[PDB]
Amino acid sequence: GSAFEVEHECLGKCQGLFAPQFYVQPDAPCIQCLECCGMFAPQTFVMHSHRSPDKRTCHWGFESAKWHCYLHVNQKYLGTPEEKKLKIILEEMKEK
Amino acid sequence: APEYWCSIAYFEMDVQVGETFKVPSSCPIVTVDGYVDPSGGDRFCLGQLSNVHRTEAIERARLHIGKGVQLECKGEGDVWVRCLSDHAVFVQSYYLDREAGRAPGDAVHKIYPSAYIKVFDLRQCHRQMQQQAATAQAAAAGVDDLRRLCILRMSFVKGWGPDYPRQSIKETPCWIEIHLHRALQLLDEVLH
Ligand code: NI
Ligand code: NI
Repeated sequence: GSAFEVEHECLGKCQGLFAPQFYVQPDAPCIQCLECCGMFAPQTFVMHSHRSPDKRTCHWGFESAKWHCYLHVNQKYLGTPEEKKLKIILEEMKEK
Repeated sequence: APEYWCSIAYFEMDVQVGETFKVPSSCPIVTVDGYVDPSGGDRFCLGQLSNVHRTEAIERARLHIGKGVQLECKGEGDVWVRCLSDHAVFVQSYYLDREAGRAPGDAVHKIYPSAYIKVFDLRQCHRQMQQQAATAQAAAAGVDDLRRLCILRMSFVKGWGPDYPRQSIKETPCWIEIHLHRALQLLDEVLH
């Protein structure tokens, strides 16, 4: 109802469900890996992937501290009613 | 010396879209983004460009270009990229191939949002240039290859890998090729 899906594409990829209710402290597990069902803080979610990099790709400039630049809404919500709404909520959650 | 310090060609898959953007030597920092001001000068916008053969997929991708990237020419002709966009960008750079210990052209370099990474060194390029030429000459007693030292290519949004659904950069929905002019003048002298 209130939780919405999110994703990141750092050192792999990972899709998750974000519940703004639980995001009560910087380190508060509010996101759950749709694969392993584990609950992660945003910064730790950005480090969590079940795929390993191609090692034909090289990754420059990554830092978990900058998770706010890397975390987006799930592509499911793209070209849909809900695209523009979820981004502001997400942006609001980045401010805190 | 050169009038423009680089020039930039935008493509959607294997079709060039728009005219080639030339960057004056007095604009050491050039922004390439997804917005629409057609001005010229220190900013090359891609939002406004038309393409009769555009697809749904290319349209989709163009939405993520957003603030795009800056390409900065530092001092003695070194080139840095800063990824202002909120999606990562992917780069072909022989320098990055070298820095990471990969064979030339045998890697793609993902640059992450907010990152500020150095993607070309003029002196190294010039050295590699002089040296390969002087040796191949004296062995007897890669023009198309040396050329590629003076050029970067970058894809906004999507990478291309073996390793990826798409194999080459001309299969990506929106990318750019960037010819660095001082490097090209130096190779011209070398070839004479
Ligand atoms: Ni992990
Ligand atoms: Ni795992």
